[PDB]
Amino acid sequence: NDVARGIVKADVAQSSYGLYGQGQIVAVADTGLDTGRNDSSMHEAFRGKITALYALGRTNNANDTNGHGTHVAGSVLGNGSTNKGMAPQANLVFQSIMDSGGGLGGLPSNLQTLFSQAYSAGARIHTNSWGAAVNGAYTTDSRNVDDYVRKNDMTILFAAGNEGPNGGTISAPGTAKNAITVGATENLRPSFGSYADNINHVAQFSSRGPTKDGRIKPDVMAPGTFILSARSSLAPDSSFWANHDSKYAYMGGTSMATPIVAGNVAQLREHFVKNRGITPKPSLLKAALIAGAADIGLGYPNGNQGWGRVTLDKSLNVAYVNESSSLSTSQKATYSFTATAGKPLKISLVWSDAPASTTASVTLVNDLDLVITAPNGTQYVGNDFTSPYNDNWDGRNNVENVFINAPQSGTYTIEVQAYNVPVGPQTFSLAIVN
Ligand SMILES: [Ca+2]
Ligand SMILES: [Ca+2]
Ligand SMILES: [Ca+2]
Repeated sequence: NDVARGIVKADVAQSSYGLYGQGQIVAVADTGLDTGRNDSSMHEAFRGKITALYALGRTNNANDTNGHGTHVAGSVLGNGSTNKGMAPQANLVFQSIMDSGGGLGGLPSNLQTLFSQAYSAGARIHTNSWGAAVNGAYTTDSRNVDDYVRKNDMTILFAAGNEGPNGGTISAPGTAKNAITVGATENLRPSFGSYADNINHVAQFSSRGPTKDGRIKPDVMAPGTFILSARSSLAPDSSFWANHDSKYAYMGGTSMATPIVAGNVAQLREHFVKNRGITPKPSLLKAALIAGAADIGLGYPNGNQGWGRVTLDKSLNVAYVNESSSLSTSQKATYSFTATAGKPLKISLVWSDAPASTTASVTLVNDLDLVITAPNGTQYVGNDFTSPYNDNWDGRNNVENVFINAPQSGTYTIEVQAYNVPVGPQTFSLAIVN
């Protein structure tokens, strides 16, 4: 956590912006949380900051004999004396879904019930380091995720899966269009070896896009190898990559990368709410993270890294549109942005799409297109990274990007065009870094 904090610039968000996630509530659905009691017996990283602790997988027992869920929550918001999570003043809703058999039987049949329970407890961010290795398929779970986000103010995050490095290995519900799906890059702890020596390396095991219908997943990356975080007092050494002390230890996976981003979302959401006067929609939080993310060096578009590694301080200050307009087929929204040639210009369009059928060969329902015009007339189409940048249109993703490394100082025109919106109208968010 301490090293990941610096990589994703949560350190700047905390030190220069005051953002520790105070006021925000993150829900974590995972194995269990240390002793499983919300009292003084609880691990120092969470004691006193738990909104609710629910036992779903094993009635009357939310403890963590595995260690996975405790480490994960610790990365989101742990507030121990050491190895803090990214949003150490956020409060925790924890839903224990591990069953007696070691599986995830506490999940309800309808995932919407899971998210609703968390919502009623006050959580507005819901993070899930779990999934099924269905090679990019959009399942019932994926559908329910999408349905829920379109209808409710919940930002939902899912791990990409650990089946890399082959392409098309994204887990469900990580295949959901409306979730923030997170892959793992390496932490920088090179004394531990090749799995933690280059922050611009995708971790070998991180699942890789595209999804089954060709979409870019994961959406973003964060350090996920040799992550030092809260160690459940009931978990054995075998659960860890390495020991540290009796209260913290190392783990590695997309399960570790996802909560780092979840805590960053809590920091980001706090910023909008406290400092920017608005409650940002899940689609804006997602757009802001994408626009601020760093190309780890593979270029775009790319299912190994998605849109890149979270860089939180750039996301904080984006120029935005927060679902303030909705569009029907053939309509368009127009904005203008004065750019500065000194630094790159990144514009990202995200929408919380209507949920797909599990039998559709194409999951996108409503298709919006991003069209950018530079001061001198040059036009760019969302996700077209090959020159000429206006001849390849995107009909698959509900994230579209125009990224210009050496922008012209001057006013850029931004169009959001409704190409085909059968379940309309469709709103959207925009985030602009420059
Ligand atoms: Ca490496
Ligand atoms: Ca499009
Ligand atoms: Ca092109």
